[PDB]
Amino acid sequence: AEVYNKDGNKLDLYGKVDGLHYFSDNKDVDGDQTYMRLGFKGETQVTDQLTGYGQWEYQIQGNSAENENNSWTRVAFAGLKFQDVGSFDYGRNYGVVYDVTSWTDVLPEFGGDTYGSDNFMQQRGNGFATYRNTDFFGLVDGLNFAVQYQGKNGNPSGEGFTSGVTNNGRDALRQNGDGVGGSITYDYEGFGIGGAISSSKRTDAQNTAAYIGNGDRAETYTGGLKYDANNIYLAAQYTQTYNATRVGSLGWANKAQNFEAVAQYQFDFGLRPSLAYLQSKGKNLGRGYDDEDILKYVDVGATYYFNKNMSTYVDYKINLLDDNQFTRDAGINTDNIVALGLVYQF
Amino acid sequence: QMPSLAPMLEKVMPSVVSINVEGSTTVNTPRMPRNFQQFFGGQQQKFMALGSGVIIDADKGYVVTNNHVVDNATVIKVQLSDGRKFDAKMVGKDPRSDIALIQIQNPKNLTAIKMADSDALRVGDYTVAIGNPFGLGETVTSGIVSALGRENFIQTDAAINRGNSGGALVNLNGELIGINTAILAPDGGNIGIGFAIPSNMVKNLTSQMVEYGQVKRGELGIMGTELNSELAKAMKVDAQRGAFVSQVLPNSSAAKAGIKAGDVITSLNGKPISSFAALRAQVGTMPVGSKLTLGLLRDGKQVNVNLELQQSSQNQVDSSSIFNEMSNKGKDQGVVVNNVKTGTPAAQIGLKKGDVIIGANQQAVKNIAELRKVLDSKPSVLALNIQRGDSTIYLL
Amino acid sequence: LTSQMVEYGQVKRGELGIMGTELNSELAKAMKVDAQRGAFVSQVLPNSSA
Amino acid sequence: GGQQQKFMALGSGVIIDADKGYV
Repeated sequence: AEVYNKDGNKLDLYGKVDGLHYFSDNKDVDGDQTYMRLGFKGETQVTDQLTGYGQWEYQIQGNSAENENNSWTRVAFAGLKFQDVGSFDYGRNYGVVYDVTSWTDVLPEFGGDTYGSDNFMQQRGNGFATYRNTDFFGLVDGLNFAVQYQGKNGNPSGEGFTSGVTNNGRDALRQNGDGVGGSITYDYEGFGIGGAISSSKRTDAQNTAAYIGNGDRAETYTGGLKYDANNIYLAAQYTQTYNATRVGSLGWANKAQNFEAVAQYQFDFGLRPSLAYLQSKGKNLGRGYDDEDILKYVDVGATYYFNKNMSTYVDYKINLLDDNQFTRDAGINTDNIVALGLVYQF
Repeated sequence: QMPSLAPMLEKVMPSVVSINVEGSTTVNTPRMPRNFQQFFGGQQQKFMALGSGVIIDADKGYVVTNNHVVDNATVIKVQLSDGRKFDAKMVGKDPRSDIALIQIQNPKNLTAIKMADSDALRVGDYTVAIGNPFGLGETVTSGIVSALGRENFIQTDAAINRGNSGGALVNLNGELIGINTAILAPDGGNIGIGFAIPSNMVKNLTSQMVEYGQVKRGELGIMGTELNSELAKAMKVDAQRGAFVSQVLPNSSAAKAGIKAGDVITSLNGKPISSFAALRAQVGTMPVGSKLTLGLLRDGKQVNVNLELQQSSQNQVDSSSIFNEMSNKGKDQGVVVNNVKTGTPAAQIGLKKGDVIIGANQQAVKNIAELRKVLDSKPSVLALNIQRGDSTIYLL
Repeated sequence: LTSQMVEYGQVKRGELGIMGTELNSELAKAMKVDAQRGAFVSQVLPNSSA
Repeated sequence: GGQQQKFMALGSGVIIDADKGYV
């Protein structure tokens, strides 16, 4: 909702409450999953060509008792945009690989989980410096590219570490050395085609015997396709990764091949059914694991839109992973899940 | 005709040398790929350094230079201004002052600069600096004495925009008045003006390296900083106006005698201590074995104690003309060896973590100057009469 | 302690006005402290006796 | 982008010297 628009400054205050419940034989995901998100997007006109902006988004879980608080910052960044040249922003933001993979992250509840948060340059993460050029100086409609740098996020401070520390340090599964990446997308009418590449130094804390997938750098290569017209949405992405994909709590995959596909239709009366397939196939994993499925599921669901502010959905994760030693060791969910959600948003 | 500094420069240049250092260090292992839009956060790596130095003893081939140039050197080469080339070996260094001493191996027909009396310097006095700014060679630049500290770092506008802290600072008579340094440590390069150690201090620190092996500077062995640091806040310190003790160094006098992180020193021998700075500088005006009683603050704690040689200025593979980190121990009470390494070439020779060496392979080794004085005269048979407290073994 | 609050307004306890901690803290390491066996002075309190 | 590992191979061969058993 735009709550302020005066003398060239605009402020949009937005959010949602998702009354949400999971049904699953897996009791670690089963039960109340209610949550809310809040955010703001602000923009200020500096000149006719130059605009400054900032965005912040926060998630607060609504499913805990009052003696605890489970909340986090999704994004927080400030930036400058110049008409027909580009933009730059810095902060917690999305990695440029997400420019392509976001195209299949459109499912009612699940999806978008061949990668995670704080996972090199694949999704949300800290310390992104992002440069973007839209429409190639305004001379090629629909063509966009981006180049991104990520600074090191290392070991926690004040915990007796003698190397690799940063002020905002964290556990090794969520660390990263310096990284660089890029994306190109082209959209003509309904069609879209895109590609992205990322390369991040891996830290010493990540390259210990306690984690599978030791390596100097984490690399990702992504291609994507999209069709979005005539009430039909189709998209697919394929990603090859090296020492970049987490294998639950075990560490990372030496190599992984990720694939996601989605098909959706929008009825006039407000119903939007969705069908999707995701898989992540790991190779040469180490410790005798050899080749294993990290993720494999079919997602069938539907959303009903009452209007732009109220909707309800059901999403059914038909989980094709089988319960074995590998998935047990990594703590990967192999059970089906049904989600039922009712969402108010502004 | 016209005035010129060329006539005295011709009497000075033969004393200024160029220095090429080759050495290695431990760098972290690069993690790939490299993502420049991802702000993150062991192997030896060779590096090359280059700087200037000044011949200070023509007979012994003693050259003074900056410690930021020769530090970590494996190979140190020297080239005279006439073009003759020589090899050099470390004889001493002192990171505080950023001053180091070296010795040309096999000197022949050398010229030494005359050192002037730093104490007679005054601000409007004329100054001339000589150094190797960007590697391209030996550059001289002129100016005046800008600030006379009053430690007496000399400040002068005879520097160089964006260049590395050269070396010699000379007066209009061609006499050495200071060695230019770099106060932008582990960098080299200036803040905008030039900082030099005064010639009188250079003479003093330099002789110590010669006649002892290192400079007699005692450390209180605490490590810490100001009361602004994240740890002074993250730990909320009461009454803030002193030095914050972040940690007490192991096997130290501060440690031995008594003290623990947190206490904020408030005085040193009665006098107020308002900043680590004040303190770090005050403890630097006291040679080993000295006794300095200081007041701490926890609720109201205070003690008295005696400090030992610092650990910053130490020796390595230059004591035994051969090749392989000792330092001096108290007064002339032998040479105590410190933290041994991983390659263990010297540990492999029966030398632990705290092994003294009073036996000069037969004689008295009250210090590294003496010890090294023997491992240079009789390179034939060597039996190190070492005694690390109790064990009095004799290794080869 | 109770009588003091009554007959003075507060308890007569003097402070050395330093604030700090042990020699294990990140600041005792991040600042490398020699001889560790005492109280680390992280900061001296303003307008204090210390 | 060390430990011994057993493997098994299988192939054909041709007897080329009946007396010496050369294949």
